[PDB]
Amino acid sequence: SGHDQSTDVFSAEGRVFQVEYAGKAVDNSSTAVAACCKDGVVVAVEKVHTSRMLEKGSNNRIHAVDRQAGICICGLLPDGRAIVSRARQEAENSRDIFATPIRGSVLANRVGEFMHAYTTHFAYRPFGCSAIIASYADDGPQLFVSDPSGTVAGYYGVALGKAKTVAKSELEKLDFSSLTCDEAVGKLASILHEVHDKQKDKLYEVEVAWVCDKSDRKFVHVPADMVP
Amino acid sequence: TTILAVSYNGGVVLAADSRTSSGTYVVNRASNKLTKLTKKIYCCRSGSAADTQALAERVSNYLGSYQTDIGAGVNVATAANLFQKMCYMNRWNISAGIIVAGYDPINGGSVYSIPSGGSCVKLDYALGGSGSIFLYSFFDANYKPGMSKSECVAFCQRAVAHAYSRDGSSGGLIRTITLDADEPEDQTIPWNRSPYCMEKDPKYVTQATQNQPFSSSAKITGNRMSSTG
Repeated sequence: SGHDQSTDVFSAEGRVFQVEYAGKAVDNSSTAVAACCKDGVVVAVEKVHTSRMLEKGSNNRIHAVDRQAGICICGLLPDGRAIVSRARQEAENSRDIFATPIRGSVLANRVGEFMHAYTTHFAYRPFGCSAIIASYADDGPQLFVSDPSGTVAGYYGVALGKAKTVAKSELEKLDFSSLTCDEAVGKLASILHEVHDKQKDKLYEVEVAWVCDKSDRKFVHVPADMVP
Repeated sequence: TTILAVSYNGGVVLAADSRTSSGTYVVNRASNKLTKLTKKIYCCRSGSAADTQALAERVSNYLGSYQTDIGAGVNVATAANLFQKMCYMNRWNISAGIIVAGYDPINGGSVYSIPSGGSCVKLDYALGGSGSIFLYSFFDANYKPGMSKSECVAFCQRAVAHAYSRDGSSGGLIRTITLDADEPEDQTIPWNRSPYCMEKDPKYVTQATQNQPFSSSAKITGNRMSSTG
């Protein structure tokens, strides 16, 4: 019973149940999908709306961390926003202190270090979100995923959330050497429309963002015309 | 203030900027720091305009009396020595960097720096004023003695221009005067025809990349010069 109450405690098997349980919060969350191309990177996230009466752009899961970089949050949105707020703090320390856009690989490691910190101490809990860091700084288009554990990994393509498995099947059909950001916006949104449960989650939209040559290596929401 | 005097064969060229400044405002834009003592002995006046004008008028008056009573031309050495005595006597009361320079038929062209202490050094060329400090390296590098009268004037003007380009306290017109066996040739180069200024030097056209648009790259491009870009 006491093996899993806090994240400061390994189990006998050698694992940190509170971090696994935080992971479960992401796997029960709305599906997010992303693709790293030559042209840049694209993030599409399904937002499950609880109500018919929300404004367009309510509970935005995708947030600019810097000009060149954006975090899409799959999981508990509020927790996600604490990571966004930190990723921002790190992005602005890179420009304030080192006069450089933070590199994607760096920004990701910094996001993972932060998320991991919360897995080590009895007083805190793990974050309930996987951050998807999309960046196009001097290290090129980079797509990373920090999970609740703090584990960062680079991806060509990546699916998170309750349709993770099926959305990944569809991401494997894409050739990543070939595809452009303009195709990806189409295919990633198409994937999220396909994998979505129509009977369970009636009200939803697909928030897409990118950072590509097209967008001036600036991390922005894609216009509503490309999205379908 | 930038004053200099170089020797050529026959005689000397005095050269000077034209700016008196009350610190950071230009009180006079067209001062004449080349001050006649005799027909062919001028001084260049640096420091307190009051103090150098007062000395230059005192020494000019002594030299005129002297010249009348000996019934012959005054030697530059004489002018320098008088100016030294006065600049020394009052060294605590006045701020006065003088260059006495001129022609006399005995010694030809002569230059004397009388700096703030009341030293009197006989030299091939002398620098004076706030702007002098810019020229020492300019002369070391570019000055070649045994110049023509014309080359010395061109050089002296190029010098004064190089000083007043960097010295805030110097600027305006470049006044020269050649003193030799012939009738003195004053000339006044206006700033819009100066032989050098930083504003016109192609070296300093491209602006420092200080401003720099907010970018997704560490690549320095240029200054941001439009809000749209």
